[PDB]
This record gives sequence, C-alpha cells and structure tokens, in this order.
Amino acid sequence: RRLVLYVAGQTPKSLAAISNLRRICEENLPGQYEVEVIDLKQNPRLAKEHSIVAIPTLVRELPVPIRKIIGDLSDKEQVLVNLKM
Amino acid sequence: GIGKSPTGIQGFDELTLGGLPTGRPSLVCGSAGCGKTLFASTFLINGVRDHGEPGVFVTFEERPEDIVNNVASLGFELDKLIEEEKIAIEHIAVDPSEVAEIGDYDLEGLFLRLELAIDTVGAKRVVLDTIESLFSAFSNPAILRAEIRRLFDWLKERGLTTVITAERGDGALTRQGLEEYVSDCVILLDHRVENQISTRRLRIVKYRGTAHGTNEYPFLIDTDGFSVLPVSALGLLHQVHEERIASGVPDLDAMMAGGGFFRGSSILVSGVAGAGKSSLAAHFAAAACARGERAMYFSFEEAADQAVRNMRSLGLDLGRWRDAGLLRFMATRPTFYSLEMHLAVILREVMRFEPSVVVLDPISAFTESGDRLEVQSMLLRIVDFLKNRGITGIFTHLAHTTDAGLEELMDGWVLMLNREVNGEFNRELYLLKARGMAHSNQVREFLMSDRGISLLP
Amino acid sequence: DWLKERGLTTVITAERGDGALTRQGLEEYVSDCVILLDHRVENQISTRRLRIVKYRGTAHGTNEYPFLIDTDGFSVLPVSALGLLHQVHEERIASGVPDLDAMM
Amino acid sequence: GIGKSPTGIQGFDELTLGGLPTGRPSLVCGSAGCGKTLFASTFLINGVR
Amino acid sequence: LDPISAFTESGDRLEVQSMLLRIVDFLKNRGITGIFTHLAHTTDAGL
Amino acid sequence: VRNMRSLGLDLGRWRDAGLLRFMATRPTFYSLEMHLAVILREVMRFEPSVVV
Ligand SMILES: Nc1ncnc2c1ncn2[C@@H]1O[C@H](COP(=O)(O)OP(=O)(O)OP(=O)(O)O)[C@@H](O)[C@H]1O
Ligand SMILES: Nc1ncnc2c1ncn2[C@@H]1O[C@H](COP(=O)(O)OP(=O)(O)O)[C@@H](O)[C@H]1O
Ligand SMILES: Nc1ncnc2c1ncn2[C@@H]1O[C@H](COP(=O)(O)OP(=O)(O)O)[C@@H](O)[C@H]1O
Ligand SMILES: [Mg+2]
Ligand SMILES: [Mg+2]
Ligand SMILES: [Mg+2]
Repeated sequence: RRLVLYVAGQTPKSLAAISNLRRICEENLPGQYEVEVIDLKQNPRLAKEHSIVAIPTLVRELPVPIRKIIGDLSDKEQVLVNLKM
Repeated sequence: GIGKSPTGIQGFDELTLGGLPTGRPSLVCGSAGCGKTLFASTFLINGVRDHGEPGVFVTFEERPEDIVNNVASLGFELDKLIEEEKIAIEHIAVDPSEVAEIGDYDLEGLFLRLELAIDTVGAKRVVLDTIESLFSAFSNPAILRAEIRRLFDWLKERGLTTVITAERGDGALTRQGLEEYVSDCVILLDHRVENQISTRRLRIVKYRGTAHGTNEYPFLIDTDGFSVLPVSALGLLHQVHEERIASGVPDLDAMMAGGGFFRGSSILVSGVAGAGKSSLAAHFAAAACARGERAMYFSFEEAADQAVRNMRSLGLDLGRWRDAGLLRFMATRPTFYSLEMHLAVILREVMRFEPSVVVLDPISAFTESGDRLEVQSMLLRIVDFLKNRGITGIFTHLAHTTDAGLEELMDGWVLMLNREVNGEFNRELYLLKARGMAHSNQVREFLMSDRGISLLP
Repeated sequence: DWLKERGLTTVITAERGDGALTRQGLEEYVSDCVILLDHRVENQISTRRLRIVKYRGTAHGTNEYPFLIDTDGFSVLPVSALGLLHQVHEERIASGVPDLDAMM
Repeated sequence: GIGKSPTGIQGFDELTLGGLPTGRPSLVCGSAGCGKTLFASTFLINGVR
Repeated sequence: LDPISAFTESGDRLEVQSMLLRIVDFLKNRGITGIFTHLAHTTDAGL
Repeated sequence: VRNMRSLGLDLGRWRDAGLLRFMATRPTFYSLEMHLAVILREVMRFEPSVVV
C-alpha cells in the first residue's frame, strides 16, 4: 500500500494536488496506503528514473501492474474510483 | 547577417550560405523514408565531431537502440559518442494505457529531463524526433499545444540550436501544424518515382533572414551519409595551362599546331557505331600511361577483359599498364546506379586515384537513364569537376553534327566517319574545332591496323 | 513489443487504404521495414511492382522492381544486379557461310 | 551492420542486402490481390525448408 | 532470338530495353553465342 | 583570353587597362530573372558602348 506523488515546485497545481490528496485520503477513506511526495525540481534525474512526463502525477506500485493518474486530482469521486480496490 | 551552424553536409551548407540558423528552431518535413531522422543524426554528429558542440537527441517514438543502429551503418559511432557523452539520447515515451487524466497537467517532466541532459552534456544542439506521438498520447490538445509552444520558446530562450522532425501529411507540409510554430527554416525532403526510377530531392521552402537556394536539389545517401552536389555551385574559374598533351597518334598530333590539344581541356570524340571512338580513347589512355602518368577509363559498354582483347588486336597492350598500376578500368553499366551515385562514384574514385587523363566512354549511354535535363546536369557536373581538377577529359559520344547539347562546352572535337561510297566503306576523321590553336582543315582518311591508327598520306 | 522482446522475425500483412500506405495506421508502429506491392494497369497491360519504401539500418534498392508470380513463386530479376564481369574467350564460331566467315 | 533473414526470393534478398531484418517487425502493404499473403507464405516456407 | 524488334509495342521503350539487356547479360554471363535479329526502317532501338 | 591570343586579339590589354569587362557566368548559376537582373544592373553600373 504505497503511493508516490511527483510534483515540481510550489506550483498551484502541485499544492492543490497534495491538498486534494490529503482531502480524498482522509475524509473519503481511512489510511489504507502511505503517501510519499517527491518534488522533481531538486532531482530532475529521478524524473528520468521513474519515467515521468506530465506534472502532477500520482503513481501506485503496490499491484504488479503499475497505474498512474495525471493531474491535480480535482475530481474526488474519479480519483477514489481510480484508487479503489 | 545572422548566425549559422554548419551541419557537416557541404552541399547543404553552401546552399544555405552557412547552414541552419543558430539559436532558432528548424523544421524538417517529409513522408516516411525521406531521411529526416538521418538528417538530424548527421546534424548532431557533425556538430559534435567538427565544430565541438555537444548534442542532445530527444526521441518520442524510436528507442535509443534503434537510434544508434540507424546510423551505425553510415560509419558514425553513437555508442562511442554517448560512451564519451558528446551526444545524450533521451527516449521520452508515454504509455496512455496506465494514464488517467484528472485536472490540468503540464509537461514539466519533459523540461526537467531535457534540462538535465543539456547540463550533463554541455549540449548546444538539440534534435526533437517524432513529436506527433506526444500529441497522440495525451487527450487534451490545448495543453499539449501550450506546452510545446513553451518548449520552443524555452529552447530559444536558453539559446540552443534545435532541429524538429515532422511528418508531411496530406494538405500542407505538416500534419500537426508545426509550421504555425517553426518558421525560421523549413526543409522539405521528397522521394519521387518517375518511370520506375526513384530519386530523393531536398528543397528549402522558407529560410527567414537571408538568401539561399530555392530550386529542388537531388541528394544522395551513401556510406558517408548525406551528399549534395548542387548544379548551381559550378563556376567558370578554370586555370588554363600552356602545355600540350599527346594523343598517341603521330599523324593526328602533327595535324594540329603545337603537337596536340591543350592540357586539361575537354575533348569530344563523335562518330557512328564502329567508327573507332573507343580505339582513339584507348590510344589516348595508353599514350598517357606510357609517359609514367596515371589514367582512368570509365566504360559503360564493355567489360575489362573484353576491352583488353579488343584493343590487343589494335596492339594497344592495356594489360601492361593496368598490371603495372597506371591504368584503371571501371566497366559499370548505366543502370547499375542512379545518376547521383554515378556522379558520386566517378568523383570519389577520380579524387582517390588522382589521374592525369579520364576517358568516359560513352557519354551517350545515359540517354534513357533520365530526362535530358538530369543527364545534362550530371555531365556538366562531371566536366566541371574534371576541368577544375585540371584533368584531361576524353568523352566518347555516338552519332546519328550535334548530339546531346553537351558539345556546347567542349574545347576540342574530333569526328570519325565511316562512309559507304563506291560499294565499299572508308574511314576518315577530322577536327571539327580546336580552341586556341590553328589546325588542319582536311578530312584525313585513316586506316586502323595492328600498328594502330595510321592516317594515309 | 513482446514479439521483439522474445526475438522472433515477424512479417505483418496490412491493406493500403486511400491516404497512406496503410488504412489502420500500422506504419505508426512498424518502421523497421516497409514493402509496398502494387498492381498497375497501363494500356490494358497489368504489371506487378515491388518497392522498399523504408528499410531502417542499412542501404538497399530504392527503385520500383517489376516482379512475377510463377509456378516457383515470387521471382525478382532486378535490372540493377547486372554487372560487367564477362569472361572472354579466344575461340571463334562458324556462321555456316564460308564466304562470310572468311571475310573476317 | 545488422542481422538479416533470407526469404528464399533471391532477387528480393539481394535487393535488401541479405533479406528482412532479424528480430524486427516488417510491414507488407498493398491493395487486395497484390500478393502479401503469398509473400508471407513463401517467407515462412523458405525459412523452414 | 528472332526478332528482338517484335516486342516494340508490348510496353514502353524502357521496359523492353530492360528485358533485352537482362537477356543479353544472362547469355553473356553464361558464355552463350547470342544471335539477335532486328528489323530495319543504321540505329534501330538503342540496343 | 588564351583562345583569342592565338587570333592576336589581346583582350588582356583592354581588361587590364579597364575598358573591357568579362562575366563568365554559367546559364544554370542563376534563375532567368536573376540572369536578367544581374545583366541589367552591371550594364547600368558600367555604362559601356558595346555588349556582347
Ligand atoms: N586489327 C585490326 N585491323 C583492322 N581493323 C580493326 C582491327 N581491330 C579492330 N578493327 C576495327 O575496329 C572496329 C572497332 O573499333 P572501336 O571499338 O574503337 O569502335 P567504336 O566507335 O568505339 O565502337 P562502338 O560503337 O561499338 O563502341 C572494328 O569494327 C574493326 O573494324
Ligand atoms: N547505410 C545506408 N546507406 C544508404 N541509405 C541508408 C543507409 N541507412 C539508411 N538509409 C536510408 O535511410 C532511410 C530512412 O531514414 P530515416 O530518416 O531514419 O527515416 P525517415 O526518412 O522516415 O525519417 C531508408 O529509407 C534508407 O534509404
Ligand atoms: N499458382 C499461381 N500462379 C500464379 N499466380 C498465383 C498463383 N496462385 C495465386 N496467384 C496470385 O496470387 C494472388 C493473390 O495473392 P494473396 O497474397 O493471397 O492475396 P493478396 O495479394 O490480396 O494478399 C492472385 O491475385 C494471383 O495472381
Ligand atoms: Mg524517421
Ligand atoms: Mg566502343
Ligand atoms: Mg491477401
């Protein structure tokens, strides 16, 4: 149960992304998985290592098949459905 | 004036008057197989290996293995140039299967990775290959449009020389409207088939900031890579020589004042089939060889052995000079190559061998290889190259007098006639014209035998 | 990707269409080698031609080569393969006309 | 250089300088009746035999 | 081969010339004596 | 020059004194429009009495 959130800088998109992640994770459901936030600007290399293109990105690696979600996570219901199991 | 970055391709560079603009984006349009990827690859390779500018190759479709293997055959070593980091390859691939879009996204990782590569390699040149896959992957079109407009602005903003590969499409020179964006330089590559013969052409559609060539220039991809020998680069600056050359026929040599035709001149030998044009050319080559000089005999009609045993009847022992290493035979059919590769091979081997007499027999064999204009362009390029090198060119042409519009340049003209009169055939020859000297105006009948070509009294 | 990944040599058959060399955009995918086959009629005579549109990684023929399907199958005798390497012989042949033979 | 797989067709093989690339996909385009199916069939048959 | 001129209208000049050149080259490589008969109307067909 | 020197016409003398001009331009060097433009421009600039 691990989730990674790739963002770049104190951007409105990334800030809203992490805030919305907080909201969906807490109000919608319990703490089933642990979140880790990585800001790409300091480590551009990690962007290549994880093959990231469009900010912001939310990637789950718990299941064998990877799954990514691109954007700021504005739609709570869609984010929850994409992250539900 | 404006800055310009050479691309290694001498013909393209001199056509553009320096090369692509420096610090501006360039668009390379053309259907699949035209050579846009190779164009960008040699761009980067030549920039790194000749002008000391690091390069970055951002590919959106092809993997680094494919990118390296494509140019591996051309003689470049992308493995070594990356193994040394002079060119940095970034395979920026996006898979829409595991992508779900919620909210607004910016192609920030693209910029971060490209900046990381640029700082790693100290790059000054950048190539963007297959940027249409970027549009095909993501769903929102406006976001992608804005993102790469920002990307082009950012590339200009930090001042890198960028070349973009784009497909042609159906309506305009691009199918994704990258012309809207890149107008500093547009180069269209075309691959057209006519009469079953396919040729590759290059055109500079729009180059903003200075003059350039506007015609369609046929180019070739060879072991070296891109090669462009435009017909507009030929100039009439030919250093003349006051020495004379020996044809090998004493009577013909004495017929003209000075002992022979001026050295480095273009000599045409015209006549009907069986007149003896090849015999005269062989006489010229053998006479040049006997003096210790090198000679080449390009033949588009006969094999080396057949020519040998044809001339051995006339006594010219071409085997001796070929075996001692002073005479070269090619024996190449007109249809073996295209016109561009015929020109390129002739030029390359002439430069490598550095001979003193080149005999092309016959120049009329290229009649149906293409249109009259293309063959004339090839012949003019060959003649100008030989004259600039100061080599004596002996061209043999068949007669049916004016033949193909290439007599227009020849310095000397020798017509060989085999006429039927009084129920029997007689041979004759005469100098139709000999520039810069006085010569006999008699139709001297001759008779070929074992001793060679001999003019009757 | 999986076929390349386990390393098999694969040949894909695709229809032409109307706009490009393929109607389903398989050119987007396969660029290692593209071979276009055409069957064109001129003056009521129909001929079959083959062309290598794009072969990535090395040189190749670029012209349109007329080919034939016969009992053996595909047969291609390109006119670009002919070379001027002909071993000559010093013997003579008899035409059957003594006067013509002696004339030379 | 790169690997190449002969396809039995001598003319096509010598045109391609060895044949189709080995380990890579090849596309055969053409309208109905051009001979793509037969091309693939002889490819396989010659490769096996 | 009698006559090589019979193929005049079978196709364009280039195609017939290609066929004739291939035949001649094949015969010469095999070292066979080729006797081609052509009709006259001198140069006939560029072969 | 060395073709005419055989006929005795010493064009070098007049070219060197500055009364004769030679262009020596190939037909394919320019397009027709630029051939015309260059000819007109140089003729106007030099103001000669005989153009061959
Ligand atoms: N020993 C010899 N004695 C007399 N004539 C000879 C001798 N050897 C060759 N010839 C003549 O040379 C002619 C061929 O000359 P050559 O090959 O130079 O002609 P060409 O103009 O180059 O011909 P083509 O149009 O076939 O290229 C033969 O037809 C024959 O008439
Ligand atoms: N070693 C080589 N010699 C001659 N031509 C080559 C060589 N390698 C590749 N080519 C040419 O390059 C072409 C493909 O070039 P590329 O630019 O990669 O594709 P595209 O033109 O579709 O962008 C092939 O169609 C082939 O004619
Ligand atoms: N025994 C044969 N001899 C000559 N040609 C044949 C023979 N069998 C099939 N053909 C040719 O093969 C063609 C069909 O080939 P195929 O590749 O199966 O179809 P397509 O070209 O539509 O893929 C026919 O149009 C025919 O000309
Ligand atoms: Mg390409
Ligand atoms: Mg000859
Ligand atoms: Mg079929």
